Amino acid sequence: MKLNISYPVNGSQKTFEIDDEHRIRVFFDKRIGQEVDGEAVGDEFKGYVFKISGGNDKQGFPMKQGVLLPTRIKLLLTKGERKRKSVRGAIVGPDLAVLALVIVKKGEQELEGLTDTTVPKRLGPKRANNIRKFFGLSKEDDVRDFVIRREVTKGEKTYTKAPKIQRLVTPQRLQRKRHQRALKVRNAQAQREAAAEYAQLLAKRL
Amino acid sequence: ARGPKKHLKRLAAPHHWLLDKLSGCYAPRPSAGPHKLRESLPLIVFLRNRLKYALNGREVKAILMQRHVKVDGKVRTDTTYPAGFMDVITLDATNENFRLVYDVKGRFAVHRITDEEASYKLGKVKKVQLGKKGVPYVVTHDGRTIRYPDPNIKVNDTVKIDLASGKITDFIKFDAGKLVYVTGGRNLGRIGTIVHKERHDGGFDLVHIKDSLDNTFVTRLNNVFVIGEQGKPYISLPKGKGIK
Amino acid sequence: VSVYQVSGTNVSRSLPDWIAKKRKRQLKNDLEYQNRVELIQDFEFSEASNKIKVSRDGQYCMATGTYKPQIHVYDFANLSLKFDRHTDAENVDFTILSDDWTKSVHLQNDRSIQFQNKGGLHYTTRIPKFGRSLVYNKVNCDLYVGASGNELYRLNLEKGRFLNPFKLDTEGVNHVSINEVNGLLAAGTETNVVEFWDPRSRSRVSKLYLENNIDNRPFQVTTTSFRNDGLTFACGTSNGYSYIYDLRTSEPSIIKDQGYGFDIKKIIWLDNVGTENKIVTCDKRIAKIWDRLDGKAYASMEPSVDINDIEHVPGTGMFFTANESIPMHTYYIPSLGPSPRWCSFLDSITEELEEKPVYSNYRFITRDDVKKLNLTHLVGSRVLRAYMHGFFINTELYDKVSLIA
Amino acid sequence: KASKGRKLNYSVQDPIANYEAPITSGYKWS
Amino acid sequence: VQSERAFQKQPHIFNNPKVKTSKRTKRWYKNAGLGFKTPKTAIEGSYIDKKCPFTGLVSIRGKILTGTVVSTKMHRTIVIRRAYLHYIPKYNRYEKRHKNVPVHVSPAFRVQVGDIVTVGQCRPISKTVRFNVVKVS
Amino acid sequence: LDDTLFKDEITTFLTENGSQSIKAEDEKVVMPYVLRIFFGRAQVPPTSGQKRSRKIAVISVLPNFKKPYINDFLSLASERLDYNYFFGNSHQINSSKATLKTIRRMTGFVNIVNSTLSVLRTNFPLHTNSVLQPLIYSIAMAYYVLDTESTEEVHLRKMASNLRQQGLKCLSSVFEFV
Amino acid sequence: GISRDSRHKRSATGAKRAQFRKKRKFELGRQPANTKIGAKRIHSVRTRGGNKKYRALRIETGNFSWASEGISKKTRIAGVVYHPSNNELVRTNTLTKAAIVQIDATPFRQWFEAHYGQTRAASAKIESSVESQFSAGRLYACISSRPGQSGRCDGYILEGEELAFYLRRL
RNA sequence: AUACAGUGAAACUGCGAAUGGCUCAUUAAAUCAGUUAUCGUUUAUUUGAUAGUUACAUGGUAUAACUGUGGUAAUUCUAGAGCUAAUACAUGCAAUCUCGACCCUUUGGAAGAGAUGUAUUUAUUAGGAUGAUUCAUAAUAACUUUUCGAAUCGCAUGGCCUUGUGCUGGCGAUGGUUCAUUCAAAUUUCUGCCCUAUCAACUUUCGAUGGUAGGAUAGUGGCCUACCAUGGUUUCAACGGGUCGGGUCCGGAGAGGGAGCCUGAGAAACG
Ligand SMILES: [Mg+2]
Ligand SMILES: [Mg+2]
Ligand SMILES: [Mg+2]
Repeated sequence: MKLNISYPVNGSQKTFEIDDEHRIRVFFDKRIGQEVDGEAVGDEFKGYVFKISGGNDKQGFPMKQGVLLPTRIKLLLTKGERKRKSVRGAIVGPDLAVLALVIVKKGEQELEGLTDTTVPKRLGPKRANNIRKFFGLSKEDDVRDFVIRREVTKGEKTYTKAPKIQRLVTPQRLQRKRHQRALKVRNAQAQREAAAEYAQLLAKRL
Repeated sequence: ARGPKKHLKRLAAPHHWLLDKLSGCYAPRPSAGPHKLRESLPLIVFLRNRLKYALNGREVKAILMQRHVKVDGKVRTDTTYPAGFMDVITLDATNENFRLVYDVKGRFAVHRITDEEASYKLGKVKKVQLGKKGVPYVVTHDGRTIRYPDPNIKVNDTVKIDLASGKITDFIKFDAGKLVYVTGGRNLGRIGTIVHKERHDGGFDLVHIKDSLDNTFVTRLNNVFVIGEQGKPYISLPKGKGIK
Repeated sequence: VSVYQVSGTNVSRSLPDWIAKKRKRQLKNDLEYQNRVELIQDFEFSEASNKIKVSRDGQYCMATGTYKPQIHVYDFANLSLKFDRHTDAENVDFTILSDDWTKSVHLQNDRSIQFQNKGGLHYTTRIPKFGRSLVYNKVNCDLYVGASGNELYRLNLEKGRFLNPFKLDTEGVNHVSINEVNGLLAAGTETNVVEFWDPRSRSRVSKLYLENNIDNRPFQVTTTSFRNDGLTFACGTSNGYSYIYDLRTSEPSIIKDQGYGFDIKKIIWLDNVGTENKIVTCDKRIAKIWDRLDGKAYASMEPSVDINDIEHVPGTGMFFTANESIPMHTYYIPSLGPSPRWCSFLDSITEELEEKPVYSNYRFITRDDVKKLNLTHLVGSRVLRAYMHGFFINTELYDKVSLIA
Repeated sequence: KASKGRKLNYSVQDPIANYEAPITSGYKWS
Repeated sequence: VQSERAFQKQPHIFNNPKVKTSKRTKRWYKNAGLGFKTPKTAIEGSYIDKKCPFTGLVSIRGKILTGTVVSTKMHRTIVIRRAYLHYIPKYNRYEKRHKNVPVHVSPAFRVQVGDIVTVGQCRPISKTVRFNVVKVS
Repeated sequence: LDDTLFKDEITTFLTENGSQSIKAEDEKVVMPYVLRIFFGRAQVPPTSGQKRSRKIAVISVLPNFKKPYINDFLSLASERLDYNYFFGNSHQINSSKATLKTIRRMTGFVNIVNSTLSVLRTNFPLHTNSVLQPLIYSIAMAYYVLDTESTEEVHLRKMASNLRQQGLKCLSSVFEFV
Repeated sequence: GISRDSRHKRSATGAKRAQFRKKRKFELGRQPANTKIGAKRIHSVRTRGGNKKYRALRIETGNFSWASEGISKKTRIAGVVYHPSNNELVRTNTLTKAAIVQIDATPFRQWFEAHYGQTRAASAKIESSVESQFSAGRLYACISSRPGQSGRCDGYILEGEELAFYLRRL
């Protein structure tokens, strides 16, 4: 079966075709969430540890956690209403076309396509506190200087694009909060004045 | 139907709008608002079929959102906003002030008024009651809930509301000899003086009204709107002074 | 012996389940949430579950709910909910006439018998007085309904005819049960007597008077059950005492005390599993397994929430229990027998299972009952091992003091 | 009295007629 | 009066067992209006009737009708008969028609067969009772 | 500790004669923690109906305790207050102690006592060191701050007037019950 | 599938009215809630409009009010003892309005001994039957809030003619 | 435009999809026409009133579009990785008013005394409006898996100064608690042109009539359950039989079969 391996720390991923049945056997009878030792799989994976994460069978039906069968079943899967759809059992078996794995720990030798390479994070922080956490900025430092900027070159033109910071403290928000509080105070004063005038009207009438 | 209606077929519309039959298949449905559906004149009809300033719905819509209209001193932007009895419509650009009062025929009259009288309106105090925190209030016929009213005010009285501030400048008690306007029944649009109010406990009261000509008629109390003291109406009346 | 909780809430008895749902979002990160295995999807009711039974064919199960009163039917071949069906009033008891789930009869609490066919509610009929239990005689197609009043109603499915109701000497029938081998019906009256009836005729073959020496208190027969051997017979009492009778002799062969003073809710005969001499006597709080000959305790199931019904999948070591909890519990005692065919790999994960384990072994006594028995002087002694608000005494020593007292 | 079924009615009821058929074998013991 | 499984009391009226000022249990009553006098037996009675128009949670509003009592067998409720004349145009003549209206009657009224009673409308008290006996003569 | 289960847990765990109540042999070890756990809840601001409900609950569970335990709880309230010097000397205030912080702690203490009196009423256990002499010292603080402080310290003065109003009310109550 | 339509009933004259229309939503009724003593379990119901209803499927605690002293305390419910409509509700510990239940007497005893300093005398005097109930440890109270609808089971401790009548009925 | 800033595919949020249209099989007070009430109820929206009781602004307890790796014959089929946001989802914070000595000044200052959300449920106390209330409203004691009481956005940059970007701010939008108003909905009072006795009994034969308690309801109500009383209509025609409504408009009913569920203010939804 094909093994779709992923290294999340680098963000890399690659597929290895397997024809020998014996590493496939050490994969057998395991369950999603268990761990296996790479060396049994092959000397290249010696020292690695793989966590199984899913896969698809020869008819294209995915695998689901929690079901203790090696055979397909029609299960009432959600995303309120839930369809009844086919799903492969969670037990690895010979009927699996592709098995997905996540590398928990690195072994001795480096894989060509997964450990050696990296894929940078596509997007960076946008909320102010997330920027602070990313750069560990102190409260006195302003995030406005440390915003991630990405360069865009179209022909001979070049410009830097940066995201809009959300939940940033600006004079406008202070102004708005001040306005809300002042509005509340003004309303209370207006009601008090009306009540006093009403009492005076009744006093005149009496 | 299984829910609210949102259309109004032309023939089913209130007759007093005078909508052209050959115009089309529907008519403007007044949106929910201060005045009931059958007793209301949407701004679209008033601007288009009555004043003729706009030639179609689109032009009325443009007029409204230019913020040239003020209903009861406030700018409104809904084409089917339901203007009704004693509602002040102000067009500052043309410098026109209109008060919606029925004529003798029973249809809303295009009644121009000066500014100083346009500053205020009248409201029949349908309900009087204590609100939360023991704050007395009055419900007028156009929906405006006025708090801290004058104690003497009771049901069926009239209150003169200053449009700018929304407060009661003065009021008129319901009593014999008072000048009254009919807002319902077959005598709609007639003006007269109260003579006797027949009281039928738990039933619909009746009021006897004598016009200037000394003709007399009887109308249900719900349809009576005190407008002032005899010979001294607090508003300008349309032409004819509600006779016949 | 080893008892594993395959499914069921694993929180403290004091902690209710609904907060665990609220904790669920917070604890999504926790690894155990991924690792936990649910055997049947949605194997759970909104608030509580009342009764649970397994179809004879062995692939389908049916259950009843509290609100909205509903009727799940689970498909073992797919480990999933097949269909949920609402009802008018909450269920008190039912049976599955057919070998599959298709054909069933449900005695609700509003005095109405509802006949559920595969498509939907077929027909609803009403018995004259409130019902308490319901049994079906396969031989005559005559459905027998216990009632609050003395008379025990008879409904004939073949003829579609109410027939002449049996008349009992006493009022109130708590459970009814039909011996398969012989057709003997046993009716559990409110008073401490069980009246036996012949179905082919309409007569009273005899009435057995239950006698408990330990406690002078009045007690009600709450459950009955005939073993497949066609000779032995079990009784429950409202005092938490389970009797095993050989029908021929009037004397109780064995009397076992559950010791919590709670009414016995069901008796199940574990003859099919192999090593036939075992029996389950299920209480509000505990379901004990013990051997019919010696009276020695074999295993105990101590769920964190009240038990309303317990069911044993035939030929296997599995047990379902309808509880007052949101989920219905599933237990698996490997020693009894193999895991069911549909749970073929349940053995594989035995080590990952919870493996829950004194409380069944001893007899529980309240503080007040200690005063009644004048055992206050032993409070703090190694004889009285205090738990919760009461004290535990050896069953033998309890029998001794009670007679003296 | 008879209302609400409190008096037992022994008429045929069509929907439940022939709901299940009796087994011809009978009791296993003779 | 406590002739039933449940204790009949005017809801939310409280008699303080600690104080015990007066033997007379507190009793609440209201005037129905329309110039209709509340009888003194209702004021000083001891019955408990949730549907009594003078001591119960019911309001008289709507039509007021009159009729002649025809039957009183039902408990606290009676059957009145109203008669009128219907005009047949084909014969240009009139024929006497009747309709039976059941009504509720409070125990504070004593009503016999044949007397003339004025009833008032009230909220639906039962499958067919929509009125309340309010004056007997 | 959980906010959602707190009300139910109190009525099930601490109610006298309750099924899950602590056993007599185990009262000594457990109750010190229970007093500390409930003490924190007593420092919630009662800004909302539910929070008001919570504050009444913590004071409403007190009578379930035995009298020696109740005395301990009052001691925990007064541990933070420093009063021994005052009665040690000729009833004189230290100017250093005269701060807003002390008054704020003082108002917290007096507020606990007024709540506790209302629940326990005549059963309230009164001890000179645990309750009374902190209470008197707090009123003693109030007069000192009000006379000594100048007018510009309006907020500190108001915290003083509040302390006096509660303090004198507290004395009026404590005589009345006991 | 419960309905409140008046069409399926017979007319006053006895005519069997015919089916006019299929069942509608604005004539809905839902399955009853058999409140029982046990760990608090409540299921919410989305009713007509934005309003919401709570079904007290199970509950063990409730606010009970001593009217004579005008006090309210939260107490545990021991069990249902008598229910005016039916007794098979009394048997299964079913909780519903007008039910007579036994509540723990602890907090009221504590409040009494605190407020009056007794286990002056004239005010402390209480009905003999209530005092006997205190000595027993449980008090008879009547549930005054609809468990099915609001979701709470508050009520009041019996007293006076209430107490005499119900004790007789017991 | 060194946080973004013009325009903007994609996606997440919000609002709407119960209007409109089309066919007439059914049914003779069933709908329906007029007429009456809701002191017996729910109501998106509009309109008008209405909440002083870490903060120079919290978390991922977070994912979409998107980057990349695959399975399958295969779909508006799919699993494994990697991101990132809110009006999405969670969490959350030094004032006013009375009585007012001193009667000091007689508007006035003022020692001191006090008092201080909303919502659910129950218990208890007080009681301007209608013919009439256990109405409106207020108070006390507790209760709540219990709320709500701006961590929001556009445009503009004024007034002060104690020059810190210190304090104080203009016009709007979107929200939110309760009441009223409007659009509605649901029940409901009375009146209402066929032939009929060769249709004289009908209901009570799984509520018929009524009381009381409960359950359900948005509520009244046999609407449904328990117990109890034996009633209710009819020769003035009950019961039964035969023969779309009203005035293009207004109403009524209906769109694989039957059973069950789902959201929403409104549907047993043409989903
Ligand atoms: Mg919508
Ligand atoms: Mg608004
Ligand atoms: Mg009722």
